[PDB]
Amino acid sequence: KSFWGALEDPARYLVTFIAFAQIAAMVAQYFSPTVKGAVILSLVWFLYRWKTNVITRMLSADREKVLTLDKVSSVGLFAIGLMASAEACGVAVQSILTVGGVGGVATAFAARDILGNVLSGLSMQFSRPFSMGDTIKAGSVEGQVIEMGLTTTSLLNAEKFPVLVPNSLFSSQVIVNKSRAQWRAIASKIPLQIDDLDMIPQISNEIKEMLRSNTKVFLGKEAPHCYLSRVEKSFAELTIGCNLIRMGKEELYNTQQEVLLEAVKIIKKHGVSLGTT
Amino acid sequence: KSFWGALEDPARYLVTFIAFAQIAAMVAQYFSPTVKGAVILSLVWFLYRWKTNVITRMLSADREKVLTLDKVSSVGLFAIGLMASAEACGVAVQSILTVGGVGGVATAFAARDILGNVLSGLSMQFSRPFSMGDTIKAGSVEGQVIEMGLTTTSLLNAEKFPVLVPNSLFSSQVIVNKSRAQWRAIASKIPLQIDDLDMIPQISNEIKEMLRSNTKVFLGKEAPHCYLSRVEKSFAELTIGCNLIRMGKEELYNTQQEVLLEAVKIIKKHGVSLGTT
Amino acid sequence: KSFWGALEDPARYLVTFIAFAQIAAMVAQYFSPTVKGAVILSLVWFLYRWKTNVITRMLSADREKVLTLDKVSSVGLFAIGLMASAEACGVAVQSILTVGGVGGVATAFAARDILGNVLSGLSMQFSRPFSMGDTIKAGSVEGQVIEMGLTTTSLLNAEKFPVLVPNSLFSSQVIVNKSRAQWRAIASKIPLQIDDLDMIPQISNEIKEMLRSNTKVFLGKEAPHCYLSRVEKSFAELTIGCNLIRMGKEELYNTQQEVLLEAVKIIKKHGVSLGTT
Amino acid sequence: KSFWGALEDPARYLVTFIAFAQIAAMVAQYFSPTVKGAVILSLVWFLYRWKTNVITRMLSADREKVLTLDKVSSVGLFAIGLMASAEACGVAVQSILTVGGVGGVATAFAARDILGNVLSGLSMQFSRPFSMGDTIKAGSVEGQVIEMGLTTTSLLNAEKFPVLVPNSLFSSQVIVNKSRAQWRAIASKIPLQIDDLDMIPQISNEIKEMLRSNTKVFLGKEAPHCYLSRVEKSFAELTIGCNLIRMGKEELYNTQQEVLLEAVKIIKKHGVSLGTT
Amino acid sequence: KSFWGALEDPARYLVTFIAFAQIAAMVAQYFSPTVKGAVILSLVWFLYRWKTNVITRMLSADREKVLTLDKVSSVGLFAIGLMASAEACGVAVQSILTVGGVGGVATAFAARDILGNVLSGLSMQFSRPFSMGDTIKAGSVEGQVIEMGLTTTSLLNAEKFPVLVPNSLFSSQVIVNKSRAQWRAIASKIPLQIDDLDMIPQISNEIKEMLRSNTKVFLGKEAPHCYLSRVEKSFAELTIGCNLIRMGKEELYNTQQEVLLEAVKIIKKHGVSLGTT
Amino acid sequence: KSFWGALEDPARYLVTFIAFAQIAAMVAQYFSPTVKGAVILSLVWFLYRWKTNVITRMLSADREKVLTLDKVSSVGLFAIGLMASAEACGVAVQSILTVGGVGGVATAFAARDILGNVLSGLSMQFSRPFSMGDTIKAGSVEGQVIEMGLTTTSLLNAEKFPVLVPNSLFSSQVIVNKSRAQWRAIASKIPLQIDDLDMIPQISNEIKEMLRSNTKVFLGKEAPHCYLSRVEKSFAELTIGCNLIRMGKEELYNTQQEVLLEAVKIIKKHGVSLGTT
Amino acid sequence: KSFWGALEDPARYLVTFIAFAQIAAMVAQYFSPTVKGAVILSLVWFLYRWKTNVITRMLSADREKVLTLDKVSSVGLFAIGLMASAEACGVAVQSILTVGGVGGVATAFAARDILGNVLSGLSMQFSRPFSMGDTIKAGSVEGQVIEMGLTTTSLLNAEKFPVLVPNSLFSSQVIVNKSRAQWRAIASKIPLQIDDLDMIPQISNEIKEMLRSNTKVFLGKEAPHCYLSRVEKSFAELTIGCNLIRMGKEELYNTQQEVLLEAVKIIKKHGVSLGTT
Repeated sequence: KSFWGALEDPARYLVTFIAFAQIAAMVAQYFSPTVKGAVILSLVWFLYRWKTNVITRMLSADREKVLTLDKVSSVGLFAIGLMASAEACGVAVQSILTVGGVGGVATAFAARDILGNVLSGLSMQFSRPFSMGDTIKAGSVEGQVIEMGLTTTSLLNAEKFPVLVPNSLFSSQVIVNKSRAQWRAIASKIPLQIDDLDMIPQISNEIKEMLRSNTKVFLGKEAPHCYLSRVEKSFAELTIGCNLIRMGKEELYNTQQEVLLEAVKIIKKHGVSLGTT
Repeated sequence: KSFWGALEDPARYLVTFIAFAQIAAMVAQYFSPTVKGAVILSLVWFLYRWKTNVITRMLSADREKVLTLDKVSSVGLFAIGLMASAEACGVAVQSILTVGGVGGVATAFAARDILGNVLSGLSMQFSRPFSMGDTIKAGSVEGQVIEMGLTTTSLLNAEKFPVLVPNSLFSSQVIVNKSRAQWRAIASKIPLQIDDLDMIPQISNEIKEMLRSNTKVFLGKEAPHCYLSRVEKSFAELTIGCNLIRMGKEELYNTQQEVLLEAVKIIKKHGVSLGTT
Repeated sequence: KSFWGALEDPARYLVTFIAFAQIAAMVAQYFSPTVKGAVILSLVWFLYRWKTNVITRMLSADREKVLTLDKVSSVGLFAIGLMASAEACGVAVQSILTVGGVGGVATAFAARDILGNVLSGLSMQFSRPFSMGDTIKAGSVEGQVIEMGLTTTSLLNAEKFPVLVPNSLFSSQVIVNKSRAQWRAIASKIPLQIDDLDMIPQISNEIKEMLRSNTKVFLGKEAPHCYLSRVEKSFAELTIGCNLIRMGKEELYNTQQEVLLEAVKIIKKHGVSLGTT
Repeated sequence: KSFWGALEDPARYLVTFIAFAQIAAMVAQYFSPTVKGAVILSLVWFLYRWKTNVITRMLSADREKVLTLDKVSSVGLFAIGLMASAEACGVAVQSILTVGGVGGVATAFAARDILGNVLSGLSMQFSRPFSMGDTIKAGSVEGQVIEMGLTTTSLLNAEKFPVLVPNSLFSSQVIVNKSRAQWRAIASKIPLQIDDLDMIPQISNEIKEMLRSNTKVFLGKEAPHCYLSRVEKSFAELTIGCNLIRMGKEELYNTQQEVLLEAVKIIKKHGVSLGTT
Repeated sequence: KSFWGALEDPARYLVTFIAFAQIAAMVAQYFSPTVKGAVILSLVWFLYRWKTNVITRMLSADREKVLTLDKVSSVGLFAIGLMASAEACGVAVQSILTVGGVGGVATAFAARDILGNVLSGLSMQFSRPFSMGDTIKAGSVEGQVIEMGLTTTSLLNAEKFPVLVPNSLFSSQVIVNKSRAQWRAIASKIPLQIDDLDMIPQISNEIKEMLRSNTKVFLGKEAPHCYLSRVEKSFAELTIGCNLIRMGKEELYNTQQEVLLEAVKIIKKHGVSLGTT
Repeated sequence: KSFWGALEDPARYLVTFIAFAQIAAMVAQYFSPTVKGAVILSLVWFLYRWKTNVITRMLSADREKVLTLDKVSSVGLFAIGLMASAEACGVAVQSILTVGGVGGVATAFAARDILGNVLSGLSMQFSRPFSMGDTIKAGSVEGQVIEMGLTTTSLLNAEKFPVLVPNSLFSSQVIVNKSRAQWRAIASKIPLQIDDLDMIPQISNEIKEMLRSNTKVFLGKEAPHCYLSRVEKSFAELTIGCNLIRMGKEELYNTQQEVLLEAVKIIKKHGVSLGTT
Repeated sequence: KSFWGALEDPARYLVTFIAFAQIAAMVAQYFSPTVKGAVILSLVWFLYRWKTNVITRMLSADREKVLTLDKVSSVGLFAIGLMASAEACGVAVQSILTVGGVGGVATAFAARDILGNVLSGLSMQFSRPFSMGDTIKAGSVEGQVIEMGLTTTSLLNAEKFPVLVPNSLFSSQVIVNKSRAQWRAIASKIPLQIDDLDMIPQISNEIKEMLRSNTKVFLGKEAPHCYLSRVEKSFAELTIGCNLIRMGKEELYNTQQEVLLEAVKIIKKHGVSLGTT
């Protein structure tokens, strides 16, 4: 019915058997082998009793999970009981133990991925690299964290599909956390159709002035830049960039578009025109 | 005929032999080695009897499977019986045990893929990452789940061919579940042949208005966007995008086409024309 | 001459020697070491006798195979006999056993590919992923199965060359079975030179009607689609697709060509013309 | 309450039990097995007492970390206590020890990444390859170091997102330290539309003169170069380059732009014009 | 001088020593350790004698090979003799045996490639995937087999250079045998500049007729095909293909050229012209 | 204070204890276990004393290094002392030894990279593949050697940044030494716009003459070449090349430019003009 | 001074000590442990004496090599002596032996690359795949062999730089030997601007005639070919090829150029002109 009976029955059988053997030998002397064999077999029987009670208790309340647990536990208990009984009796100890050891190492390397996922889930439970809702990028996958488990994490990627990442990928690869950034950084390239480069400095400086006179820029770390990155026949390329304050994602788009339009306005104000890549 | 006879014949032979040896020694004292050897050899004979009964019982009802099982089980039983008998007799114990151990580890690493498939099938039976009929994408393969087994999963890919994925690929790679998405997300890029960028804001805003005034859009998480992503000589690129409600797959196509046509209509309404990439 | 003589010569020599030793000790007491040494050496001699009889029997009927088997078996038997004799005598047991164990693990990892091929051949004999004549695609190779063995499969690829695939590639990679598909799926893209997109809906719908009014289409799972996938200056791209009934391979080509010609006919009927990618 | 009580309670119980057993045997002689069993069980109980005191002491002041530590430590202590008690009693020693050993090697290979990160963090604590604030580039990631830990380093990449690099990547890959450079090096390519190559030497020399007559160049290691790297119909390519003094990052951009404009000025002074790649 | 002397010198020394020790102990009793030590040391001396005789016999007839064999065999014999003598004497048995075991496993993993080549050479000696003269393609290499060895195969590649392929590449990769094909297969693509697609069927059918009315085609497996694979503005692409009888390599070229010219003739007969990709 | 006291305190305690036990047993006989336990515990205490003296001596003169060494050494000493004391007492020997062994192999595989770097640093100390100042190229990195250590080498790459290469990369990859070359080799390709190829020989020969009549060419190994590598409509490509004497890096550039200009001069002298790729 | 003294000092000390102990026990009986300890410690001292003599002898004649050898040998000897002395005394045998074994396997896997290089150098000393001066191509590297060692080979690549290839790359990869070819093979492609393909056969045949009437062609294996590989609007591509006799490298260039010019001459003789790819 419970653990109490599942113990009491084998315990009373074992005490009965050892008390029988004691007065079977007192009034040919292999008390130790038989007593150890009885202890091993009774303990195996008690473990079987407890296992059946528990997964019968679990099915008296997620059901094929209970059947899989029952089958796997019966396999494991049969293996352990066979090894321990062959060692208690003394018949073919090293042979059966070697078989069991090579089976154990087969199973232990075959299960390196499940164990990796579990151990990496725990390691992530210690050094939290992200939290629920953060937009992360792990190797090839990227999206919003929607579930954190012990063997897998669940993301929502750019097409808004739920992705399932095994937790052993967060220990061997770098993790980008797009939700903990305190300032953003934009950079673009504008092509110019220009032959009189004598006004590439002026334009450049003016643009930088515009980027410092713009709200939503961050002048704390790096200054806005706009330099000539390559030249060619009636062609030039300006590389613009700046840092922006911590903003949303529609405001980032609006600021990018606004900076680009103001830059092209400054460029066309000096009589220059855009080039063709 | 059954397990009962397959046991009683060796059990009665063993009891006969040990009862013979007892009164062969009472009225030179190696009772333990001979008795352990008899137990080992009788147990091997009983296992052979039971194996033959079972795969003769299985062939008295998927036939080359039974022959393969018979051959593999005979190989394994010969190995185990040789090891155990050499250990019971005492002749070249460690030599034969070392040979058997290196053979076991050869077989145990050679079989890492079959064991990986089985263990990953069980792990998937616990944490179900998909179900029958779901459209998944696992690494390089993608399609509709049509069969779930213990060592392989079966998909139907985009050309409508049945693919057979070993289950050890669902533990080391990310799984995208296209059938559990609750809203979709579309994004496109429109090129414009424009020289007066002074109307890129207006157009943009108008398009966004259109995407919010459209049924089948999802305004719960992110707002529709339409920003200028790159500019060039008489050329510009608008990046449009939005989220859509949970819809089928022909309605997704229809909505994409409709959004694209309405956007081009708004663009041409402002006197702008499409560009050429 | 046979197994009978190959056994009764060493068996009679061993019985003679142990009967000699018994009355050599009865009328200095190392009966056990000498008897175990005699058993080991006689058993090694009997195994040599049986091996020579068998591969002499095999060469009295595929000949360099027999010579290779003879050489490999003599190597293995020399190794096993040396280990067992050094353990029976008692001279340098652990040294020679360690040498033999490191040689065994060298050979057991050096042979991981042959063992992988054999074990994967058996695993495929259980869960048959294809049969003789099927057109499969395994990773980088594809063709018609023309032979199925235990360590290799033989295909006929697209250039009609016989390919030899090691069977350990069918356990770590996905297998596409092009011969078990129950319906096909075609998809194409048509470019249009169009400036009045006001007739992209009509055309689209008409094409879909054509794909549903065509025999050899499969309306069981997905509906035919034809949507606008990208637009550009006097340019548009229609993505067409449908499912087809289970057909041959020349009928699939004919149906593709027919669908393409009918689609272009519908397109040109509305005054539109094809574009240039 | 503390370690003192957590020790004295089991120590006094053990001393009581061994003093009982001594006069239980003096006035059947298995003093050693029972005494060793009592020592093992008392030590396991004391370790449990100390563990509960410590992680109860830690929760009487970063809380789910304490719960995870408690669970992991209870798992480990149960494993160790089971092994040691089965070895003290003598029941199924080698079986349980083999099970525990294969479980230990499973866990020890499953945890190769966490251990790699920790050991590489220590190795980096010895041979410091960078410090806080340095701009490093490790394999595929690059940015400013913002945090240095034992199992992970934190960077700020080019988009100004915090990246989390596992410390086992700094032992197998090269690390570029962009903050310890003492002089910079610029190099560019200018295309020329030229048919009279008889003035490619002159131009070249003049440009080099310009690069040596420029402040912010470093003439300590290598001389400025400007050579003809490829020629073609009315086309040529000059490869320019030099070293610059240790400067900031906006001054590097300004110097690049200035050198490029001066070079194009020299080129156009000789009647040559820029070409088109 | 020979094996006879190399044995009867150590054998007579050993018999002399054991006969001395027997009457040294009969008229302090460590007969077994000294006798086993004498047997081990005499056997090591005999092995040294035999090794020197053999590689002196081999150098009395490919010479640096003999010197390398001598050095390697002396290294191995020193290792084995040191282990066995330390185990016979009894001084630091487990220490020296552990050193020797870790050295053996170092050497056994360092030599995984040589052993792989040898074992794969034997496996290829059983399942012959090609023979001398066959044109094979193994992974990245392709050419005519000009030599087959035990650790390497020799090919002649397309530039007519001798390539040396390690035999462990024929067990992990697929092998294409270009010399066992029984029929060939050609396929080509012809671009057409056509606006009236109303004659794409006719042309197609005619071409197929031409491919069936041609000798050197194989109508046993698949029928000749010619279908429209893609269309575009005044552009179309016909995909032609067929099987050819088993022919040489200059006849294959001639047949390809002939089929291509006849197809273009049929195409231009219908007033169509070739297009431009 | 020193090693002398750190030894003579535990040595005198141990001698006192064994002299006590001797006359505690002479006037119940477990002299060996208690004496071995005392030796082990005294030796552990002495090692602790010596460790504390040394890293207190090192901190009485590169400080966090000393703290890390102290912590790591205390961890290691606790592990070793626990193992040795549990083995001396006799309580749970095999259990604790198995735990320690699996921990040791965990740490020994987790530290394969640090050990690889150290062993490869030593191997490089024997077979010196470069020296300080040499310009090397190792796999993906290239630059001037600026520091050679035991676990890492330091380079200065093309952008003049200090790179830190782990020394385990110089044992698995090829190393190019750009500072030990004794002659250089240049090769270029010139396109020609030519329709009368009847003067491609002449030009070619003339160019070769020019390359042999030029100082700074090396006529010791290979002769200068200039051949026609591909032809096309009014287009041809000449592939030129030669060896140059051992020269600097600005002279190599000057020689390349000079050879290119002289070749184009010879080409235009024959009425040919350059083509357009 | 030499090996003689380095042996006769420890040998005389050991004989003195055992002769002392014998009459210390004759007129408490632990002769075996003390004698084995004395033998082990004397042997360790003798090995230290011999090591110091040898590397003092080597430094009395490539010097930092001797210091590295001295340090490494002292480390190894300390390890071996500690293990053997702890095993002779009997204090913490299995603990120290386990520590030493895990250290040995750490070092034995950390040194897999050095051992691979050495073993592959020996394997190459047996099956010589090239000799000094041969032009080989191993994987990604190619050049002339300029030095052959035991752990590395030295090449001279195409830029005439000395490359250093680890010898473990010649066992896992294919080796192309450009210096053992007996005939060469050239192949080229000529584009034609042709609309009347009725003269593609004639031209083709004529070209082949030219390739058979040319000296320096090899008509032993394959016949010269020239076939039409692809056609297009006013465009065709002829694929030419042949085998050439064993020639140098400037004669190969001359023959290529000559064949190309003669082919273009034949092509233009038939009124055809070259096309434009």
